[PDB]
Amino acid sequence: HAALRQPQVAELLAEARRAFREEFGAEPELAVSAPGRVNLIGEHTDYNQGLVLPMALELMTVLVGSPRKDGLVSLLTTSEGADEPQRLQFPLPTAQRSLEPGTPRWANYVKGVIQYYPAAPLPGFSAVVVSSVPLGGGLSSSASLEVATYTFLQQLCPDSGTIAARAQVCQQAEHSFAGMPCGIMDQFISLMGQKGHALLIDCRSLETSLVPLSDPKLAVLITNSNVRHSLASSEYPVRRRQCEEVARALGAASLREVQLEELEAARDLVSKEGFRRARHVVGEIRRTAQAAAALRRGDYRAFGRLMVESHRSLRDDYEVSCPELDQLVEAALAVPGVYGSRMTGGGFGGCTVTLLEASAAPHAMRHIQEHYGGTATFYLSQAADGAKVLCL
Ligand SMILES: O=C1CCCC2=C1C1(CCCCC1)N=C(Nc1nc3ccccc3o1)N2
Ligand SMILES: COc1ccc(Cl)cc1C(=O)NCC(C)C
Ligand SMILES: OC[C@H]1O[C@@H](O)[C@H](O)[C@@H](O)[C@H]1O
Repeated sequence: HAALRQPQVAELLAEARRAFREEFGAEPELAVSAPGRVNLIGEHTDYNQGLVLPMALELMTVLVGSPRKDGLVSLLTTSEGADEPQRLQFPLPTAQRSLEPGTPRWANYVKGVIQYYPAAPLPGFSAVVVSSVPLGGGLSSSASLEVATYTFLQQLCPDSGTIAARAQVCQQAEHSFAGMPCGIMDQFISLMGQKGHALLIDCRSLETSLVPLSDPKLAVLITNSNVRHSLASSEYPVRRRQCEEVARALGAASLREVQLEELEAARDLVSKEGFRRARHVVGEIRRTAQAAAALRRGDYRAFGRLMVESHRSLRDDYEVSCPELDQLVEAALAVPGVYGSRMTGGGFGGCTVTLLEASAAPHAMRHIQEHYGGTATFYLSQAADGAKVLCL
């Protein structure tokens, strides 16, 4: 019932630096950091060209390294949650032959970003990877590694592209090398986050707004279920297809073009579950605009309430909650000074996010732990920076 230590850039850097020296026998030339994410509201909207309101966490992936002249990639990772081996080497992909996904799984993230990095000539490199983002804990560890990877290749061989194009590369890596067809959000927030700000992302226009998210009377409590049902992986692409079918059945480019009136009128042209999936998306996009508005004018109570409506939508219409998250939500909402709680991320496990009076975070943690049928993990994050570079 205490908030886990969040090591700062400087300490994770020192750790990666010590590790790099031991493994390669020379100080690294470069250092990058990219954070994980919590989504405040706007779940399953991103691949629906909707609105998302994520913020970057203090939890991050650091990567320290050095260019090589031999064209090969040598990786070590210190994240002992990672799958064996901790070390991998492979040559740069060529016109002739490409990197392929395999073992160990953690390296597929680096391989994917390197495969789709759009700027030549990319040299080989030696790199240590360290992370505070809990691996597959539903705060976008993978996106943090993809974006850190991207940030590092930029030092090797500058791109000339947009922030969104870089996110799209990281997302391609997730799709093709991790086999998780994610939307743009996790990569976008990891690139674009700013200390003290949530990032409203229009996943249609790709417009973004840094929204002041700084009142030291309020806190954001992340609770890890420490659970991940197999459906988190298998049912994610099912939701995407269901959403896509409902949009085909309505002549819509996306569910962003569809309001509840239109959707109710066409009840006959879609499945019982189709209609339910779409009802959530439509309502979640509305609720994200509403939450954005509420945040600007300082209406924490309206914001918390919209969080509770997003969770109910996710649990009943989208059906991507699970008993553990349901339990952590009802627990959190029973604590004086809690304005709202919801599952965040893909669903079927992972974390909940809770907005509450800062002075209440301690009591919230005691009560959620006591009421949780398993063992919950706690972080208290303010909004944090996106991808950063330190020359060494
Ligand atoms: O199996 C899954 C299924 C879906 C979620 C996904 C996990 C694994 C796969 C590889 C190892 C264990 C968990 N890891 C990623 N993220 C990740 N971020 C990292 C940062 C530094 C080092 C390693 C990292 O692995 N999340
Ligand atoms: C998610 O955060 C908010 C949601 C709504 C409103 Cl009106 C204010 C905040 C805020 O200023 N939190 C302070 C910091 C802990 C993010
Ligand atoms: O809001 C649901 C979200 O699920 C995340 O886990 C995925 O990485 C995002 O792209 C978004 O679809």
